[PDB]
Amino acid sequence: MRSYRAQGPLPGFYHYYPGVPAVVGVRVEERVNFCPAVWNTGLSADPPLFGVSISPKRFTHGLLLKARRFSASFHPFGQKDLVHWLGSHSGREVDKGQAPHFLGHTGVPILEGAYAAYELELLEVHTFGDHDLFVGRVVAVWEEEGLKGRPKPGLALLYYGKGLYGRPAEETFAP
Amino acid sequence: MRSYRAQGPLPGFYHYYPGVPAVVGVRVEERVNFCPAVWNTGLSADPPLFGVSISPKRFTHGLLLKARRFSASFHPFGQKDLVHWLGSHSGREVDKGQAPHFLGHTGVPILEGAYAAYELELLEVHTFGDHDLFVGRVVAVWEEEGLLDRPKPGLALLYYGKGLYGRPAEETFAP
Ligand SMILES: Cc1cc2nc3c(=O)[nH]c(=O)nc-3n(C[C@H](O)[C@H](O)[C@H](O)COP(=O)(O)O)c2cc1C
Ligand SMILES: Cc1cc2nc3c(=O)[nH]c(=O)nc-3n(C[C@H](O)[C@H](O)[C@H](O)COP(=O)(O)O)c2cc1C
Ligand SMILES: O=Cc1ccc(O)cc1
Ligand SMILES: O=Cc1ccc(O)cc1
Repeated sequence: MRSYRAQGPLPGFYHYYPGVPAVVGVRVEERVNFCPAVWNTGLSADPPLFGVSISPKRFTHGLLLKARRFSASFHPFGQKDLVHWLGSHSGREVDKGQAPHFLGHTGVPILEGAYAAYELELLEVHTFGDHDLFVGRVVAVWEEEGLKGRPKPGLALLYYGKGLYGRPAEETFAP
Repeated sequence: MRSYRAQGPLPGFYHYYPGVPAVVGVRVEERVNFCPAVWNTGLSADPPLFGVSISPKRFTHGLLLKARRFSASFHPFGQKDLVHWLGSHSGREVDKGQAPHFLGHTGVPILEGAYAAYELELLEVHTFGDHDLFVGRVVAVWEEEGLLDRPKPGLALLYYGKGLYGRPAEETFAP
């Protein structure tokens, strides 16, 4: 097995991909923005907490800090092009609010088409190097019925990094 | 789309699955332990930071706090049974150190068969509800050149939650 010591940022930091990119929707007054975050993870079951790692360079970062509420939405492979688009333009230059969406119970914007989504209340923000982790408490749940709560076979959009997307294979295995 | 408000822990917390389970390797003196963690994510590129979220209930948790160093290793679909096994028994009841493995540059144990692994130095630990986030700085990188392009198409092990695994589909897309 090849190895090297770290001397700075890695030539590629993709060894732990693919991952589901969570689409993070945030609204400040009338302005709605979305951006994908593949750096995301469950953080607690009881109580239910979920985190997104967001660069202070994103227009979304400042919006999270103002609103202190957001959505995290999980989309099917069929929306790879829209997801990539949201991840390739900034709300500083284009109105991503025109992407079809709806407002949740807490007034957070949820991108239409997802198989599931959380409404979150921001609890803490932690700086770790060049991104801040936004830790949200799940206060509502959206679920597209028909897709134990686990998303259906081959449905989930996967991101591999550097503009490359996939989906899970249809076959599953339960040891 | 169905929705409900959260009233406690969710009926299932799998909406954001599947993900890659990181195998978390830890060594304290002579004792070596391994624990899968599907709550994992990148947290910074420069410097390179990687996080794993670990219940205080895992044997591994105490070992991390003593060692303050650890491996995170990423395994091909072929090692699904062994990954699951490491995830369904405790170092309190079996010597998981008998799993074939090697010691890296910093002394952390790395589970053999990985297509990639990181040696990490523990930087910070944060409590979020019922798990602690271990934030490590990547100080060395292992790569199985033959198994990577990232894992090569369909290689990656995916966990969907509650004993159900998969792998990515071979076909990818880059718009
Ligand atoms: C699939 C995908 C995953 C992404 N994940 C993240 C992430 O976890 N963190 C982040 O800061 N940016 C991430 N990005 C970059 C943002 O999505 C991108 O910079 C976006 O255009 C920012 O929009 P904004 O400036 O309107 O907030 C990702 C992009 C893509 C395509
Ligand atoms: C696929 C998979 C992913 C897992 N992810 C996590 C995780 O992110 N956090 C956690 O605390 N436990 C997780 N677990 C549970 C531990 O892997 C499991 O409790 C293991 O028995 C702990 O071993 P230990 O007591 O020796 O540390 C996971 C288990 C499996 C099978
Ligand atoms: O996976 C892609 C990615 C892009 C920007 C980030 O800030 C983090 C991850
Ligand atoms: O997805 C499985 C899982 C198990 C235990 C955890 O603590 C977190 C996730």
